[PDB]
Amino acid sequence: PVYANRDPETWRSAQHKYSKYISNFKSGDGYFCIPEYPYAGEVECFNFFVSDEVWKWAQHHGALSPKHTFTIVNANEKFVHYCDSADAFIKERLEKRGIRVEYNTKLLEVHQDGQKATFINTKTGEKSVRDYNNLYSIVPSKRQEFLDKAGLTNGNGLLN
Amino acid sequence: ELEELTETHNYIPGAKDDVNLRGYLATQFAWGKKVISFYRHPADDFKCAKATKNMLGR
Amino acid sequence: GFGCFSIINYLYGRYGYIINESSQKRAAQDLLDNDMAADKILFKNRVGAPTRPLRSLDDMMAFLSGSATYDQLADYASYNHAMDVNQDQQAGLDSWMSEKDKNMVKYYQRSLGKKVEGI
Amino acid sequence: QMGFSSDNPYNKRWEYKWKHSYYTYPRDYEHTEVRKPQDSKDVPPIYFAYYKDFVDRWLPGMNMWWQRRHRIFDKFNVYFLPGMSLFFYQFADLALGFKIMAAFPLFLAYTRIRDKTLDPDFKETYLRDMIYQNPEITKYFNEETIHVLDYEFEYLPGYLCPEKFPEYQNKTWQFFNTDTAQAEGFFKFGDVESGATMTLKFKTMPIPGKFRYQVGEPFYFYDLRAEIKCDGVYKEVVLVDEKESLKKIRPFLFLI
Amino acid sequence: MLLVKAVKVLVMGGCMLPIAFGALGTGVLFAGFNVALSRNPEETESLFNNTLMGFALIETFIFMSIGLGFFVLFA
Amino acid sequence: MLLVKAVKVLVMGGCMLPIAFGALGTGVLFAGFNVALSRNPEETESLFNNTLMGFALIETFIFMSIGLGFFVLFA
Amino acid sequence: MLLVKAVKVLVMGGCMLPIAFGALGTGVLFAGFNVALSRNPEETESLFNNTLMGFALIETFIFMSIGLGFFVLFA
Amino acid sequence: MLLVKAVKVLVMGGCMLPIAFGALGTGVLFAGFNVALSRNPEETESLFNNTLMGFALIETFIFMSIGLGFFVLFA
Amino acid sequence: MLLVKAVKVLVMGGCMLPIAFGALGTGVLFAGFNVALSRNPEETESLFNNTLMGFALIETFIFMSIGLGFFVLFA
Ligand SMILES: CCCCCCCCCCCCCCCCCC(=O)OC[C@H](COP(=O)([O-])OCC[N+](C)(C)C)OC(=O)CCCCCCCCCCCCCCCCC
Ligand SMILES: CCCCCCCCCCCCCCCCCC(=O)OC[C@H](COP(=O)([O-])OCC[N+](C)(C)C)OC(=O)CCCCCCCCCCCCCCCCC
Ligand SMILES: Nc1ncnc2c1ncn2[C@@H]1O[C@H](COP(=O)(O)OP(=O)(O)OP(=O)(O)O)[C@@H](O)[C@H]1O
Ligand SMILES: [Mg+2]
Repeated sequence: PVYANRDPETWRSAQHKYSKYISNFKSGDGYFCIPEYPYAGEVECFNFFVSDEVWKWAQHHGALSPKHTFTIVNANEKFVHYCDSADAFIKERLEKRGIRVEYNTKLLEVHQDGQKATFINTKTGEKSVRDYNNLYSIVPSKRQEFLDKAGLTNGNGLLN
Repeated sequence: ELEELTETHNYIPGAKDDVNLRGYLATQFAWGKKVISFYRHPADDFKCAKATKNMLGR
Repeated sequence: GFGCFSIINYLYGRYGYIINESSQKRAAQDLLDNDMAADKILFKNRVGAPTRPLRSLDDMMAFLSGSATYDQLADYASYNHAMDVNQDQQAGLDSWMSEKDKNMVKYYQRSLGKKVEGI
Repeated sequence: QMGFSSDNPYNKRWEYKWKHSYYTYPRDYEHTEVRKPQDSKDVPPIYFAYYKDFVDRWLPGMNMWWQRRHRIFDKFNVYFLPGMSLFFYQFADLALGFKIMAAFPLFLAYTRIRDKTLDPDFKETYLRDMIYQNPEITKYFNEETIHVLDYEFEYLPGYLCPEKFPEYQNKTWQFFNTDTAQAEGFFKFGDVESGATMTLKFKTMPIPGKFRYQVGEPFYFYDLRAEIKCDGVYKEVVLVDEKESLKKIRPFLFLI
Repeated sequence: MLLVKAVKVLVMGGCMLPIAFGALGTGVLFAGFNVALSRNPEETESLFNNTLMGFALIETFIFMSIGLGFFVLFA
Repeated sequence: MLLVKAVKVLVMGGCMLPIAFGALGTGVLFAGFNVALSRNPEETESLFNNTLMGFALIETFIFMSIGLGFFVLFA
Repeated sequence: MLLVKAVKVLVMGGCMLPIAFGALGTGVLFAGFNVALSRNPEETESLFNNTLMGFALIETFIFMSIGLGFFVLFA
Repeated sequence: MLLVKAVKVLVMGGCMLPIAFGALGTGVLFAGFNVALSRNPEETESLFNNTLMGFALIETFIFMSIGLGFFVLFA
Repeated sequence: MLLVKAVKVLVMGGCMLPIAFGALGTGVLFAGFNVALSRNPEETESLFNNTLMGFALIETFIFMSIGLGFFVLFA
């Protein structure tokens, strides 16, 4: 039940695991992880508003167990960095819906055997282990050295 | 033996004979040359049926 | 599905006039207004048959927009005798017609069971 | 408990499964001993074939529905479907579509009553494959030397404890179901080679699998225990523990 | 009025055109199936499956038009 | 009235259109059978059994048209 | 009567359409028989019989049309 | 009026013409898919996908035609 | 007036003729792609791109007709 933001290149045309993140969430603890900025897919990959509406139906007719947990693990402090109006709207709507969030925490490791997810609070440096049953994460980015060795990037690793 | 076949409605000749030589002699020039399967009853029906994503059970 | 289709088909039979009776009354008088206009502009020969609907464009539309225009012309073309007379006229045999000869088609329509007045 | 049971003494756990090729029913029930010619009645009475079909096929079928009648007393079968049938039955003379929409909810009720009253059948081949893979059991039991002494498997009545299974506290699900669809039972086994006996207790529940709407396994052993007893050794094997299984998978909550 | 009805019944006749192409379209699909079979008769299963599936889509359009026919005939 | 009748019969003539295409589709189907047969005659039975099956579906539509033909002619 | 008879005889002319497609289906069939014969002449008689056999399925539609033709021409 | 109305329903019938060609076009596509498969059945999934894709594009035209039909029938 | 208006609607239906041939042309192109693909599947990407391009050019003529249709319908 580990899902991501893009499909690997090994999947053929007959694999549709990407579409089972929202459908196959019958029970368990769900975690939507966001990596540390800068990352790709800031707003075009936020699907925690459609899942809530689809999972609100599952609780109505019993498809989704009542003892489930969905929390948004955002490594960053704000969802939209360069737009306060949008980020304020998101955090406002997330609370209106009833979703819980945890800031300064980023996914670190995933155990495929026992379904263990190792998180770490960058603010306190305290890492924890949490059982998961439906895990979604936006693929984290990484700065390329050939752009830093040439003295082009600035700080984070973006072009100056 | 002939009564047992009649009372069990095994009225297909040579069904309970391992070597239905009489059936082979009658089918030497038959289209679709075949003999009755062993212990075949005229009432048994093993037909199956399934539904698939494609039509006609394919 | 058959239950719903068989039901709405009944409601549209029992009810239905609540929403379409206006379009039926509209097409009723409309079917009479265009018919009345056809008799005004149409070539009727010595018998009541529109034999020249292609005389002009307006005649073609008046003939198509009518209800009885198709019948008066069809019942005339189906009467073998009236067509035998026309075949004689084309060859050069023609004369005057009495009031009884003018209604030769009305007698033919009545025989079929049509309701025609003015014999 | 086995719902379909005739006066036949043999093979009670297979009576509903076995499809005989008889044109009619045998004159007498399967003999448990060699009897005398005068113990049985020659040329059984007239209309005997019909009497047997009623007491061997009809009656035990109604005893099944009566034994498990508590599983069909839901507001959907009791009030909704009969009420839906009466609403269209008042207009049955107007058209045919009303006769259909009035009989459909009755055919739907029969189907739910039919499937819910059947004896709960788990995939027994999956089970034996599971125990014969355990080494602690194969030490004393083998399929070529094992025999059944007792068998019990029946649905659990009513809703369960609303702390271990909070799923069933759903008013929408309760409208369609009065039972849980879970079953509990045991297996009394014996091995004629080693002389060992064990009681294989198990609890089942329906679970979802690999799909969104369809159930994966209607009888999933979330608790499977074996209390083995031998000449002078008593063992307790735990093939499936409920504390570890209920944390990974939850029931299905059948509707309709 | 009467003519519009006369055209409606005519449009209903036009539905027999796909019926003609469906016959030709069917003979072609089964013509290739024969040749395709003779070239590699080991794979009867897959080829045969694709035949009927293709046939389904072919006839699907046939009855689709027939449905469209009766529709315009009464609507 | 009499006009729609003249159209009813006119449509009934159109039913002979598939009757034409069915003939063409046959010559094509049997042509593939010959080539497929000359290609691998050892597998005749399989190639053959599939031939008539296809043809059965072909003229089935032909009969189907005649059905609609008489329908519109009398319905 | 005479008006409908005019379209009746006209419809009878439509029956000459399969007569055309049946000819084309024939020219195509014997073409496949010839080319297929060259590739494997060892089974000449087999191909030959299937050729004429296929042709019989062509005149089927032919006679069917003419039958249906004279029928509506008088029914 | 009624004349323009007669053409409206008449065009509505013409939409069944692509339905005929869509049927024929489908048989040809699958006939090739069969032959394309018997040649190299190793690419079932690939050839199979490419087949249905092309077929999907055909239904686009089919639905497009019908859409044009009702539109012109009321506009 | 009403006559020319009727012809305008009639020509609007004529646009469905390229739609029919466009559907048939699609099946033909993809059939050639399928067979050409099974023969050399290593370069599917090349053949695949050329396929969709042709299909686009086909719709080009399709849209041209529809454009031409509405044009004469109002001009
Ligand atoms: C007057 C008294 C009453 C008489 C009643 C009827 C008598 C019937 C006599 C028995 C013959 C019955 C014919 C069965 C076909 C036998 C041939 C065969 O199997 O085909 C093999 C044939 C021939 O294979 P072959 O290898 O054996 O022979 C080849 C022939 N040569 C050598 C010349 C090439 O091959 C096939 O596979 C064709 C398959 C299609 C067969 C078509 C069968 C259609 C009939 C089945 C439906 C009938 C059910 C009716 C039920 C009615 C219910 C109300
Ligand atoms: C207001 C009046 C009430 C309505 C009247 C309804 C009449 C119902 C009885 C007549 C219908 C009989 C149809 C049977 C058709 C199917 C055959 C069959 O029975 O299968 C049985 C089957 C038997 O099993 P099986 O046939 O499916 O498979 C058996 C498998 N082997 C062979 C291996 C054992 O069981 C059932 O179908 C479930 C029980 C259904 C019970 C049928 C209705 C009983 C009604 C009881 C109350 C009637 C009260 C009236 C009496 C008053 C006093 C006189
Ligand atoms: N693989 C199969 N293929 C075709 N039909 C099947 C298949 N499996 C079952 N069926 C049909 O479905 C019926 C029920 O299957 P089921 O597995 O529940 O029987 P079972 O006796 O309970 O097996 P078990 O003893 O393992 O519990 C079967 O009697 C059979 O008619
Ligand atoms: Mg079982």
